[PDB]
Amino acid sequence: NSCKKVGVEELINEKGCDLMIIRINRCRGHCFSFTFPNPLTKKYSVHAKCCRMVEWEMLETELKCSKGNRNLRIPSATQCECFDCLV
Amino acid sequence: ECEFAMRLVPGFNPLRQVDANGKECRGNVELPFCKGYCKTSESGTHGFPPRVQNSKVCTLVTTSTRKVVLDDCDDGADESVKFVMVPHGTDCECSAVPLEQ
Repeated sequence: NSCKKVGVEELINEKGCDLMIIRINRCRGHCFSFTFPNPLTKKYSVHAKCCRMVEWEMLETELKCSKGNRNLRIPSATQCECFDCLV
Repeated sequence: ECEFAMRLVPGFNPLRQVDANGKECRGNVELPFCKGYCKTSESGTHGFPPRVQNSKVCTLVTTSTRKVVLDDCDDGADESVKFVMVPHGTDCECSAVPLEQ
């Protein structure tokens, strides 16, 4: 189990607005999981971990467009961990 | 990345099936069992939904179906409870389909 925080530079290059570089965080990694076809329930019996961000921070900004500046919102990770995929 | 094995599950060690008239057939049933560490990720994104999940679990690659017979049967049991239909394959892959249902 290894779920790590990874920094991401992201370029916004939309026609009309000023380019803008945004530095955020995402979670990436490998967690354990197993699954078998339960025919008694006729469904998949799943017991799975997934690399997810437990806590995050919103990241707002102004995109300087020629026809009206916009306000953008992005989540950025603060703690990455192997947790339930469905929660 | 993933791993395949035929295993015995609590409910199927052994499996019991009861018909009308109360006649029961029991018997162990091996199940295809996929397990491993899939590469997963969660990232913040613009707009809605604000989050993106590359979530994946080790799932069986279904290539056929197996009809397993329960041996230990009560006298005069119906045939419908003497068999079980199980999806069967040979390899496991990282897939998100089990999470959907």
